[PDB]
Amino acid sequence: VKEVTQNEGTKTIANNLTSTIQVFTDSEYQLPYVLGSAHQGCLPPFPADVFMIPQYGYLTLNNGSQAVGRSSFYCLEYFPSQMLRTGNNFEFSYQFEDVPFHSS
Amino acid sequence: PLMGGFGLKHPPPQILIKNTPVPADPPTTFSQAKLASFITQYSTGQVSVEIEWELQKENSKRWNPEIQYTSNYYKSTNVDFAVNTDGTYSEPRPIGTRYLTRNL
Repeated sequence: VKEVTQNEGTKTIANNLTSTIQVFTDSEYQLPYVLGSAHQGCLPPFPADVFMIPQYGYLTLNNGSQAVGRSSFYCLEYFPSQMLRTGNNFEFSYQFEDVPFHSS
Repeated sequence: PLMGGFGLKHPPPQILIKNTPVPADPPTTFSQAKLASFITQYSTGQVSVEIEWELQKENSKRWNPEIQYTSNYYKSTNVDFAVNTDGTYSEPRPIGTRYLTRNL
């Protein structure tokens, strides 16, 4: 985790050792599932590339630009999430349900 | 079913009921013809039906309030889903089953 600060025109970057990040998986699928729309931001094909992580957003029922009564709002801080400092790591395992072979 | 419902290959069996015919006095000389004269008759009774239903509970991380089915707050000449002055039970409106939301 790194803090960056501006002084006049110069930039400087320094480690912040005590800061955290928050990570959770939506195991229960309680969020709008935004994968599978073929959006950008996947891991690069070539392993030496460094990639930026895409911002999360979602769409809800609308009429014009306005929202209807069934429109839902989700606060992501309202799930349990693991908080990691620079020495922490995160892991989980997932098993695919039985699916027919893709026929190649 | 297109009217809505649960399609069942073996639905609840249909129950058939009939008053056993009771003949009026036959003639004293034999006749082959079937007896066309009966005692006018009817039956009454009680019927109980008990269905156990399985529920799928709503588990949702939606922050803002759902739409619910609620009765009208304002005053009225008579209560909805209740008898009137003459004793006639009436149902004001059809009540659909979907007020909750899920993510598609």
